Formats: sequence, C-alpha cells, structure tokens
Amino acid sequence: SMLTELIASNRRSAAIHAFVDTGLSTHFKDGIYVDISELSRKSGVNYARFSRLCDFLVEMGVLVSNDNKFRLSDECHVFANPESFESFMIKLEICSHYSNAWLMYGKSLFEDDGKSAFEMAHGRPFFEYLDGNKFLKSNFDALMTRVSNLIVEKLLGIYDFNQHNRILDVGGGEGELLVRISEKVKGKHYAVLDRYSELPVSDNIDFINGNFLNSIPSGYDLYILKNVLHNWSDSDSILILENFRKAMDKNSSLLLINMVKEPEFSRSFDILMDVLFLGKERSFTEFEYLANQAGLVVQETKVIDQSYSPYSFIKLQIK
Amino acid sequence: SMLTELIASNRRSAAIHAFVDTGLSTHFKDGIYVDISELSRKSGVNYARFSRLCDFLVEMGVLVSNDNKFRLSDECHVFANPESFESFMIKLEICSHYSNAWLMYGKSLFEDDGKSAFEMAHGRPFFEYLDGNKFLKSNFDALMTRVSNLIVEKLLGIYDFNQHNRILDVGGGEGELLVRISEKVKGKHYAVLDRYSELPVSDNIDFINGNFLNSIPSGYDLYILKNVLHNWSDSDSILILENFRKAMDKNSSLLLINMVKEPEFSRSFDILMDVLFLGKERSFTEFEYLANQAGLVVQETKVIDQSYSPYSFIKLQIK
Ligand SMILES: Nc1ncnc2c1ncn2[C@@H]1O[C@H](CSCC[C@H](N)C(=O)O)[C@@H](O)[C@H]1O
Ligand SMILES: Nc1ncnc2c1ncn2[C@@H]1O[C@H](CSCC[C@H](N)C(=O)O)[C@@H](O)[C@H]1O
Ligand SMILES: COc1cc(OC)c2c(c1)C(=O)c1cccc(O)c1C2=O
Ligand SMILES: COc1cc(OC)c2c(c1)C(=O)c1cccc(O)c1C2=O
Ligand SMILES: [Cl-]
Repeated sequence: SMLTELIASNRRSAAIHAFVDTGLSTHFKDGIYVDISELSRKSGVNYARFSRLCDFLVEMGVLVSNDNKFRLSDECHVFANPESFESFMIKLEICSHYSNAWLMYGKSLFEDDGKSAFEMAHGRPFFEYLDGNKFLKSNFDALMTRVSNLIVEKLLGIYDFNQHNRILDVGGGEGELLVRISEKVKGKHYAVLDRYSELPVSDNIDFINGNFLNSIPSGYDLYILKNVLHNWSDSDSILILENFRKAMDKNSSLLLINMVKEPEFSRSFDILMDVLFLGKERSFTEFEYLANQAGLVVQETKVIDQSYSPYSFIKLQIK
Repeated sequence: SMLTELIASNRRSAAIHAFVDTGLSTHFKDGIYVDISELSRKSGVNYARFSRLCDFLVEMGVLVSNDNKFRLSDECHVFANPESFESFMIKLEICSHYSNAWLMYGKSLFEDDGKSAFEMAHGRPFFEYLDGNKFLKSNFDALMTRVSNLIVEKLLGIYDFNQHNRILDVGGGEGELLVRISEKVKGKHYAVLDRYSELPVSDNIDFINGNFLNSIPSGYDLYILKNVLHNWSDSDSILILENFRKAMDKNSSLLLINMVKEPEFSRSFDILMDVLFLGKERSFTEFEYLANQAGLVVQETKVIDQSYSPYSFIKLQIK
C-alpha cells in the first residue's frame, strides 16, 4: 500500500547508505554499466544478496538496468564520488547518533527545558558533543565544506566583494567559503570565526576561536553568517544579530545567507533542525523580523537556486 | 531536490513515529478536526513545534489542513487506533535494534558466516534475541497478531476448513489465526506450535512449545505455515517443509500462506528480511520449487489481496 511503504520510508535511506557507505557505489563512475557478478568476484560482496539490493535501487531510480548490468542514474552520479556532499549526507543521515536523536523527538515535544532531542539522547547539545566525537565532527565539517564550495561561484556573481576591505565569516567552519572567495578576490583581509580547539591554517586567512553568542569582533566592513541561524531559537538568533549590530558601524554590511523556507519545498529539514538543535528553517519574513528586533535593516534580498534547496541572500546594515 | 529528499526518506518514518509513538495521533479519532492550540493546553505538547510537525505530516498526506485545524486522512485513520497493525509497525520500523541492524547491512554483504546484519549488531539471531527483549517480542507478536486478524475473513472464504478434524498452526505466535478460525469453525481440535518459555492460554487451543527445524508433530490432517519461510534461507525453508512431509500422511494437507513477491509492489520488505533474518520475499514459482525439493505436491494455488501486500495461498500434500 501507500501508507505501509510511507511508514517504511527509512528502508530507502538505509538501502542507499549500504550502497554508498561500503564504497560499492564508487565502482559506478562516469555512468558505466557494471556487471554485478564481476563486481562480486572483485570486491568479495555476496552476488545474490547485492543483486536484490540493486533491484531495490532500480525501484528507487538510483540505478538503471540494461544489458544484464547496472549504471547510476544521471542524478545519482554523485554517489560514485565519495568527496560529493551527498556521500557525507547519507553517512550522517541514518548514523546511530541521528537515529537515537529522532527516537527522543516525540518525548522532546512535551519538554520545556530547552534541551534538543539530540541532547536528551547524548547528554550535550550538538556542537559541544561533536568536540568529543571525530566521526560526527569530521563528516559534518566535510558536508558544510562541500555545500559552501557549491554556492561560491553563484554568491560572487550576485554581490560585489571587491568594494570591501576587511571580511569576517562568523561560524565559517573549516573556512571553505572565504578560502575560495579569496582566490578570485585578492588583496583583502580575510578572517574566519568558529569554535576551534586547534586553529586551522590557510594562506592569508585569520582563523579566530570565538563565540558569536558572547561577542562578534568589530572593525570589519563585511560580515558573513551562512547556515547558522537555523541551529538557534528566535531569542538566540536575535542575540547573535544584536552582537553583529554592536560590532558593526554605519558603513558595515552583514550578508545573512540561509537555506530558506518556501512552500513548494519539503518541511523535512525544518523538523531535523528541531531534533538536533531546537532550531528551525525560516522564511524571508521571519529572518527580517529577527533582524529588526536586533536593530538591523534589510537593504537587499535575492534568491540563490542550489540543487538541494533555495537560499535567501539578505544584506543587513545597522538602523 | 528529489535526490536529497530520497536520501532523507528516514525523516518521514521518524516524523510518523513521533506522532504515533507519543499517542498524539489518538486525539484524531473519527476524522475530527483538532485545534493544536487546545491539544497543546490539554496534553502539554509544545504548540509551535508540534504545529511544524503537523505541516510536515500534511506534506506527507498523513494529515489534512483546513482553517488552521488538522484531521487524519481517510487512509491514515488507523494511526488514531493504537491497537492497529500500522501503530505496531512504525514502533518497530525505526526502533534502535532495527536501525543498528540496518547500519550493519552494508558490512553483512561482504561476510559469508550465515550471520544476519541484526546478529552482527546484537550478537544473537532475531528470534533468539527476542527471548531476552520484551519490547521487541511483545510489539512483534502484537504486529503478527493484528495482520493475522485481518486475513482470517478472506482465508475462511477461499478454503473449506470444515472438511478437517485436527488443525496445527506451525509458528502461529500468540495463535490469533486459529483462535479466530475456531470461533467460525467449531467442533475441531486446534493446536498452535511456536517457541514458548511459558505456554499461552486460550479456550480449546492446545499450545505446543516446539522447534519446526527439529520436527513437526504428526497426527494432524491440516497444517498451517503463515509468514514463516521469509525468515529462513532456501536450505532451512526446505528442512521445515521436509519435517512437514515426515509429519504428514497421504490424507494430510499443508496450507503455505505467505506475503508474495510480485513485480508491481516494492522490494523494500525483501531487503528487511535479508537484514533481520538473511531471509527473502519469494514468488509463487520459488515457493513451489522449495515444496518440490522437500517432496511435496501443489494441489491448489490462490492469491489473497491484503491492503499492505498480496498473499500466496498454496495447498500441499506428500508425493
Ligand atoms: N557559539 C558558537 N560560536 C561560534 N561558532 C559556532 C558556535 N556554535 C556553533 N558554531 C559553528 O557554527 C557552524 C554552523 S554550520 C555552518 C558552517 C558554514 N557557515 C557553512 O555554511 O558551511 C559550525 O561550524 C559550528 O561549529
Ligand atoms: N524454530 C522455530 N520453531 C518454531 N517457531 C519458530 C521458530 N523460529 C521462529 N518461530 C516463530 O515463527 C513465527 C514467525 S512470525 C509468523 C507468526 C504467525 N504465523 C503469523 O503469520 O502471524 C514467530 O512467532 C516465531 O516465534
Ligand atoms: C548548519 O546546520 C546544518 C545542519 C545539517 O544537518 C545536520 C545540514 C545543513 C546545515 C546543511 O546545510 C545541509 C545541506 C545539504 C544537505 C544536508 O544534509 C545538510 C544538512 O544536513
Ligand atoms: C515473520 O517475519 C516478518 C517480519 C516483519 O518485520 C520484522 C514483518 C512481517 C513478517 C510482516 O508480515 C509484516 C506485515 C505487515 C507489516 C509489517 O511491517 C510486517 C513486518 O514488519
Ligand atoms: Cl486441547
């Protein structure tokens, strides 16, 4: 039926995970047709049982069956690349920590202690827990780096970064965004603020160990906050934007860049942000409200089309 | 995109789980429109955060939204009933034990020890592990009971049970099938064989602690094996049917009743059987082959339509 297979939606994620996490998908590069019997003899995977997985991947539209062989669909070519953001996504999506967080989601809706389903499961908030877990941190930081890399060319196209002198990326992670921006926009001061136990090292990048809940460093004319606010509540989001306003002068600009809530696209990510952070994916209207409460003004709004989600580009200045 | 939401299929299962497992769905009985504002005040669930879950349930088609009120869809009325098989399904579907089994599925394809992904995760095969886990056993046995209670009406309609005298349901669990048959077909001897640490109790039902891998007891003219063989390999399936042939005389009949693999329906269940049991969902042809290898003859075959899956009804007698 439609209901029982909807209940069994997890099986689709788990099937893809088995195919990608093992590295079996990396044998399907450049849309080649793979003989499963030969792949079985080479990789030492069970032929009969992997053939049944491939049949389910064909049903999902991940594989295509022709000439008694299988190729990745045009869309699913990314699964052949273990460096792709999709490879890191599935590795996190149904990992034990995420799964155990989802199992506390129901109970978390009845609590008023400000503890996420993740924290209820693991005993710390997401980012504080990642400090002690290499698997979660490395794979998450990798995912953020890959999606940062994808939007760079689009972001440089719609806004002039050359007019600016000193640029700070707040919660910039490994600092991929500014590293790629600096290669095309030379002769600027580049800084990246995040939570570092050991400062990253990159040519002409000033890596800052800071806390955007406490303070943002002043004396930059361009600030960037990309995919941060949907990890935070309304009050924490206002506190962050308030710290920007206190750091910014009249000439300063803040580029608030976020995966934006649009009715056409799935609410699934909005729920994931609730489970992991007690966060939420916000519309343009909700982002504008929080900015106004912090004493910031919207001077420019654009929509950036990415494969996986639409993005809201919001240029903020002090009132 | 379609690919990232296919990767994130697990979020659909986890959302339904949080809605049903908490018992919030039990407030949506008889297709009534629920005020989330009132349900929040009454049950103590977070209004804003549950309203967001409801929006995701509307997207999935589980809920219908009209004038800022939510009702269960005609199809998902079952979620209002905690005794429904769908309620038990989701509670098992993404439970930690199933999730941890799925995480070993990839690695299990490279092993050849006859150990399921579940056994690799938990250290014991499924049913042996259920002996020491009441949560899994009680919910699994409850699920098998609910689906047994659904098919009884159609099964009585297509086969004359009144011709028989002594009836044994092999691997009959809580014995729901025969209890329901015995109410409509009176004056017979009814027996249920399964693995019991303590024998269940029901009026005019002889519960037997047995092992169908070792032996099936002789002296019955009707044998029933319903949804057993897809927990077993081809060799173990043959061993079970061989034990039937040894137990049966020329006058005996075996009813092999199973969810049947048809090309129109999903392969997702076939993969679940591999993960949990190293089992498989078989076609009519594959079932007939195993019976022929065991020394049994097919007298009569029929298809029984159930909401969630088609069933293969196969009447067998000895060669
Ligand atoms: N209190 C805090 N102070 C500074 N950075 C924080 C923080 N809490 C979380 N972060 C960082 O916020 C980031 C959110 S993920 C976004 C990373 C990057 N801006 C990108 O778009 O790809 C993580 O790198 C996390 O380490
Ligand atoms: N070795 C064994 N001997 C007997 N029963 C067994 C067994 N291994 C598993 N079983 C039982 O086989 C059943 C599979 S589930 C099917 C239950 C029932 N026939 C129905 O259709 O609803 C479980 O009740 C399990 O306890
Ligand atoms: C910062 O919080 C996030 C947290 C996130 O998940 C915990 C994500 C993302 C952000 C995210 O940007 C993203 C983009 C594309 C695919 C994804 O799976 C994600 C994503 O999972
Ligand atoms: C005995 O092995 C099973 C094992 C099973 O799962 C472990 C199931 C079933 C059988 C099963 O029959 C079933 C029917 C309808 C919905 C279901 O989720 C199931 C099911 O999960
Ligand atoms: Cl008796």
